[PDB]
Amino acid sequence: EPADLNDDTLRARAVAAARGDQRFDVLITGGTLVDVVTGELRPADIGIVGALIASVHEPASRRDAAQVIDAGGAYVSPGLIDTHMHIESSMITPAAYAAAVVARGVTTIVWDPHEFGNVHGVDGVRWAAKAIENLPLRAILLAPSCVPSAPGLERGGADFDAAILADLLSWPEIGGIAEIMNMRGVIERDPRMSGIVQAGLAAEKLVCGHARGLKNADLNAFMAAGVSSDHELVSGEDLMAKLRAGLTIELRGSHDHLLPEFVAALNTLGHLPQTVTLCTDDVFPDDLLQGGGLDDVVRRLVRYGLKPEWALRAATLNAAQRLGRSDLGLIAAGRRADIVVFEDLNGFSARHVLASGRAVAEGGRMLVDIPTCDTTVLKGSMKLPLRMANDFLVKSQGAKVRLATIDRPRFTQWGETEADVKDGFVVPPEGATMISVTHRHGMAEPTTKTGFLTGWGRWNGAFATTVSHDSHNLTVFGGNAGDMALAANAVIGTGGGMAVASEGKVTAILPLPLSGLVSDAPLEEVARAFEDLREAVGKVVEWQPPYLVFKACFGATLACNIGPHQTDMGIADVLTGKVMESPVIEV
Amino acid sequence: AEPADLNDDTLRARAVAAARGDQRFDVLITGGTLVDVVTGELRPADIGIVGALIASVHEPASRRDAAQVIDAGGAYVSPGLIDTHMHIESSMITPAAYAAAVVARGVTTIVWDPHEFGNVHGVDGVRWAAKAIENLPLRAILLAPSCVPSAPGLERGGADFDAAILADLLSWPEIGGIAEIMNMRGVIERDPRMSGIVQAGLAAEKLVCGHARGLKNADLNAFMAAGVSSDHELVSGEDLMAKLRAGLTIELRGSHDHLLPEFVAALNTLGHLPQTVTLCTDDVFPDDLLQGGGLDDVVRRLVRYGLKPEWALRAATLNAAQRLGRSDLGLIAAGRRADIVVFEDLNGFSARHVLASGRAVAEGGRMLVDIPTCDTTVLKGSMKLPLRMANDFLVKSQGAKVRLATIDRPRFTQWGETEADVKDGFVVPPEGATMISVTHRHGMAEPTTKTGFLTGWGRWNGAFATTVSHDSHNLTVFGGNAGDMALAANAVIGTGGGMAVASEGKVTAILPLPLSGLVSDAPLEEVARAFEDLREAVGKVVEWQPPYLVFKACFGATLACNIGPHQTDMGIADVLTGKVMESPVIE
Repeated sequence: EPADLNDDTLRARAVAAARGDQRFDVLITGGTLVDVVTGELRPADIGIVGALIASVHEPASRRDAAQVIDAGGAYVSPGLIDTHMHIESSMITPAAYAAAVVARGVTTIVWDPHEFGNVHGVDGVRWAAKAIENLPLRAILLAPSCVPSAPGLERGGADFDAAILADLLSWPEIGGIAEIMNMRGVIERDPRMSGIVQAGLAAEKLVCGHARGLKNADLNAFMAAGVSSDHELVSGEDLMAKLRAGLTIELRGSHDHLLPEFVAALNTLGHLPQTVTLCTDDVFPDDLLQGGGLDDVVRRLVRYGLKPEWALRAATLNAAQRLGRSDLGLIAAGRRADIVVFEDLNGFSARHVLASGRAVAEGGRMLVDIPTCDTTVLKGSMKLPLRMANDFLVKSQGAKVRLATIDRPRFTQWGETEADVKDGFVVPPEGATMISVTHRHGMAEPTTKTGFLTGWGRWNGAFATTVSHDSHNLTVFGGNAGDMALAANAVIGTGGGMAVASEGKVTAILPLPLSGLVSDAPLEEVARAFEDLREAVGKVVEWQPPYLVFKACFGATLACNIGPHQTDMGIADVLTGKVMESPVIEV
Repeated sequence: AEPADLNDDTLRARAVAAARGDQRFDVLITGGTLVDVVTGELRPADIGIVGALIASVHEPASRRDAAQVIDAGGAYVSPGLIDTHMHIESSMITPAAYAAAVVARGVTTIVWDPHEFGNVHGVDGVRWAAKAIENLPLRAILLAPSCVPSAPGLERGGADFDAAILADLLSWPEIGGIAEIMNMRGVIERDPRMSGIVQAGLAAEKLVCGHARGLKNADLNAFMAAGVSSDHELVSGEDLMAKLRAGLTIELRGSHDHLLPEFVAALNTLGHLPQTVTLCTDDVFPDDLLQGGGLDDVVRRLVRYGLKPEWALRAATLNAAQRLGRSDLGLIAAGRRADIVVFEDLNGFSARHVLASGRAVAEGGRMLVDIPTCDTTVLKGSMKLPLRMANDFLVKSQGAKVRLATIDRPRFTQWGETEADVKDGFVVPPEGATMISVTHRHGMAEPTTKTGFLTGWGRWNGAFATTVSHDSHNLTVFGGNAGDMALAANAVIGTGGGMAVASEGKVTAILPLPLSGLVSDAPLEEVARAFEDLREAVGKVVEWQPPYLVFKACFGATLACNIGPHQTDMGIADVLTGKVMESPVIE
């Protein structure tokens, strides 16, 4: 691919199909074409031989077709492309995923398996490759680039030097390096990071970034190193700045509140610049079920009053140019017949979807079997015996200890405070919540590491997840050692996942037996389960939007971010590069 | 080694540094208004460049850190311009003298199909194309001249390229793909010869450029389904709309000046420049290269005629870069090659400074550095025929009175009948219409002159002889009477190729073309003057009735791969009847 499209046989036979002197394998008819090059909606019908579009021509002018798919009252588009995302974040396998979003119009995704990668390494990324080999969803693989996100600070499943990075880049299946989020390292020229981005160029394959906070000059260096995109937009000014920086924009949907501002900013610019594409980054099982994938970003951008001709453009043709795939992202003679037909340019219901000329969805369900894949090597990713009440307390000598706190949810900062010491352990000091983080991949001593957050409300019980970007070790929160080993041990025995405990009971489990990240169950189940666990947890702690919400519990052991975070190692500050082994400062 | 030559680790390191603020730039560009090709804004920024990389684009005055400073005060800064299609050969000079002319103007990259040397010398001439460009300051990406000759079996040029040969050219790392494929009926029919040629193109994973002169609805479809993705021949504004809508990359051209007003109107009527639009010269006579001259002039005219400059330059740079797969070009962003032209204003796109890979090559209109000329040995002596005569231009015949038909009409073509009081053995040349006579002069066929009788040409008080004639460039002479025809023929024959006008028994002008008969070796000063003075001489033998009967038309009237009749080195030749008339006689 696109070698498949070049076969002499089909080439010949589509040409003559175009010419008039054969008939097409399919004709799509009676539709209004979203012409994404000119931004007109204009009537046209489409004839297709094999995986090639043979002709876009005058409506009704042709009726010679082995099958006829009909689009009157509706709108024809190329199938949407998703420039950055991760399947893991929805807690399902690639197959369920494909079923979900191929039915919605999305024919190509660009997937950084950075999560499976962290948990299993290349083996992780190998499986990604095998799992997507035959879906009706094109998946372009990207090499996980920072495993682990902060070497020396934390220990996940895996470690990726430039060698391995070079190796992954040699795969046909891989189109580039996934988001480099270790950006001090790229900018300040670290031997690992510079080594990997060298590999990216030596391969002449994409080099994609994460650029949260990078401004003015830091940015010119990220760019200067080789990295060429971003999705971490925060404001209109943020969008404008990095457009003007020359970056491919991966305009994402995971923060609904900034779409209006992105939208205002394109509409005031006047035109949508050809370097803007659409992505999902992370999308949870209930939003995937209710909202959708990629198509949701089309949908909302239009709801926030972007012209639909622009949303689609950026979801198809733009997305094409970037991947260097001249066969995708536009409906035109000689291109792939990756097509969606929409009931209108509001709700974007997919009345029809085709991949490579074969109709694979209709009405919103699949028409085709999705090869499963053997989830085995994905199981048993809990490699640690159950915990005690005592794995959550901090042994410490004195009568009274001075204690380094991890003040602030997200915007993290070093704090401190006195505390008492009964009996061998330190007493949780009023207004503190625990963070226990336990290495669970067997790469390391299974030793529980506690820390005290402040700024987290008060914990009436606990929440263990095993999804904790990016090392994903067993990560627990709570107001007390009891409720806490409840939640830990429920996650451990189902083999990974999440559990809310409280007042000596477990109140919800979303079991997640593959890697501690995804689940075999169908998307309805998983969504249902997720909803219920957010319910559960909403009830063990009163949140305070924005910031001290629930999505933060998945984000706190994320070593490469600025500031203290509790890791599987200690408390990590990635400026220094030091591991703070214990919270006790003295006495 | 482009663009691996950006990717070198020692350099990348260095640029990142400078960017950071830890090291100094090789060159700074300060004071300027950046013409932001992505956003489309004009906005103050100063630029820093290390080696060949743009390493920073940053807030004005923020840095003075540089080895050399390039002043952009009161001036606009634009990425170096790019020509998606042209033919050094129609400028009658050498790849050095052309790099001379357009590098002083802001053109940093051209895309040259050398099929004109391709027809006078086969591989041999492409080889030369390639030795000629090697150290130009101007980046020249060649294409496989795709159709020599342009209509196999109806004419005979100096070479014969088959699928075997194409495929050889497509491996040379100097070539980015297939030249204009003007053999259109050949593609759409699935002629084996054409057909294996487009194939050899797709299998190369490289551009496949067309010349879709005339194609519509279904016929277009088929040219594109075969895999041909781009085009310059556009004949109306409405043509433009449809080649637009059919998804072709547009190689918009500045050689059919009358149309530009139509093209501008269309694209103003759409509201935004589509991203498949780019900009090309196709062919530029050496007088317009000097007054104009080059791709800068395309920018210049469109904008003079109502294209926002922003689009004008969007198209000359970033669009072109995306067509070429070259994301190290066409954009002033950190991370990409520092090819930049600094324009005085955006009306008369005065090149105050031109930068090729890091290096400065021109200041106000003149070359800063030596252009290594190439050795012209292989192109010399290519008039393989003996002098003509009076006779050579006359037709024989049995009969006293005679029937006869004829290329009624200039540019696009038809037949007709009349008499020729055939006198003293020969036809006696009948009134209404100038004789054409074409003589194979490459040595691959007997050098028999083959005469025609064109029509509604004008009256011809003598002769034009030319050896630039597309595409076989044989010796073509349109002539009001035999003695002058010979006279002109013998003039350009002796000079080893060229052009010459002749009246009333005298030669009145002669533009010598010793190198391939196409291009001369003098400085372009003489060459354009010789060319004006030539235009001057001819419009004394005949009163052009423009347009349709311009001077340009003296070179097109042999070009077999277009419909209508056509005298050629073997007679009057239809593409359709796929046949070819021995003499133009009848009764």
